[PDB]
Amino acid sequence: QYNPQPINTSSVALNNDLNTIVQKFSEHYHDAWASRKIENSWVYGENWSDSQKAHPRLKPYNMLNDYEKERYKEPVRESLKALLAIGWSVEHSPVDVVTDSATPFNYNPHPVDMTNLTLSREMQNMAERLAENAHDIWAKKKKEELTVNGGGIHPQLVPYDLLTAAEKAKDRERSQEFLKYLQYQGYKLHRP
Ligand SMILES: [Cl-]
Ligand SMILES: [Cl-]
Repeated sequence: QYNPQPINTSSVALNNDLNTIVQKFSEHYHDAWASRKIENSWVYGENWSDSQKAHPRLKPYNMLNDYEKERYKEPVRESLKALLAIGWSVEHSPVDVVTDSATPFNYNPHPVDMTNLTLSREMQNMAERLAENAHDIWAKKKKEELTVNGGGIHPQLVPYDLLTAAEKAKDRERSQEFLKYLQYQGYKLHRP
């Protein structure tokens, strides 16, 4: 069938340096996410609405609650722990009016643009492994949720390789951008 089994991260604990890079990427990625949502005509609203394209997380990072910040930090932290777990080493060595009208918070996100940075084929492969792991983490949690509530189904409870590209996009994009951001910030990833 499908038995999601995330990477075993036993013993792996992030030190202050790697917690800091998780924090800095999370803030960067929030601004990249907000920039994309605003480009796609989303606006801030107190309650999330898919139909009305209103999103409560469309605020400056420092106005987010801890739940909101963890939407970024949790999967990023887990992807970094998974990389370490499988033996990789991590060496730290004008304002447009319609853009501004998307929120009442004078928020014009301008994250660093890493579209001109490239990833080796090896790092592209690693981003796919980390995205698959994010999917397995989600799937294991979802199966637990369904089972304790007496059963049920979910259309994305299939192996990562059976998801469509569109289904894979959120996790793939996060890991690709994280690996670019590590590169940008002067980290070197070394294979086992
Ligand atoms: Cl430390
Ligand atoms: Cl923070």
